[PDB]
Parts: sequence; C-alpha cells; structure tokens
Amino acid sequence: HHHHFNLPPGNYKKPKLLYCSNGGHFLRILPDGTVDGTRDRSDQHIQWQLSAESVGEVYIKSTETGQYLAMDTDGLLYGSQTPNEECLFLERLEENHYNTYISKKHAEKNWFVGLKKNGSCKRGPRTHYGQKAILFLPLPV
Repeated sequence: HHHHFNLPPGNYKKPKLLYCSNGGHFLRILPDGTVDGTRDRSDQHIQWQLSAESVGEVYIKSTETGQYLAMDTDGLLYGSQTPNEECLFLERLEENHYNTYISKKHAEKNWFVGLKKNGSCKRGPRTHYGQKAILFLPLPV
C-alpha cells in the first residue's frame, strides 16, 4: 500500500451530495461530461451514488446522467460511460472527519479529486495532502 487505511464510517446505501469545504461547492457532472462544483443545491447534476468494488475502493456515479466520475492520464476529471481503471478511487477518512478520494490508477502520485474555491476542478498533480480542496463531506440528498 502507498496510503493509510483509515476509512470513513458510513455506507453506500443511499445516494449523496459531495460537498467540498474549500469553497462550499457540490461536486457536479453535466450530461456532456463537464465536471465542476456549484453552490446551487437545487442543481440536478450533483447527486452521486457510490459503490465499493473492494474495501475502500469506490466508483462514484452520477444518478442523473449515469456517468462514472474518472480521472484521465493528465489528471483531469471526466465522465466515463462505462467503468474502467480510471473510475476507481481510494475513499479514505481525513483529519478524522472528511472523506478524500485518491485516483487508484495514479495512487503513487497522490492525485486526488478536488475543487478550488472558484468551483473549478483541480488537476491531479496540483492536489496533495493538506489541502482543503480535497476534503469532502457526503451529504444526504
């Protein structure tokens, strides 16, 4: 393993909103695959269903569009129609409270899912332990 194994105390029984404390944005993915963050809780593209493939390994899927959140070879988040190795994330507890998501594919480089204060997604190499951009709080829908 290249990462710790502190896991968040929760399940995948129901869909969730992925709230980012950094700028207070909900993770969003449009039908065309555009990924970003919005503070509009009425938005119809911020609902996600997570599922575990292995303990601590999750798929993060848009309930509205059916797309899987994924990070590409350049560290850009995108929406994949079908599950692939770029769609798996290591879901972990952080600062004993939040959830972080590390790209399994690029785990050795510590590339995380993250949102800047202006609501734009961070590129993998620009993320790292210690940022508020990578801290999420799963909220009920």
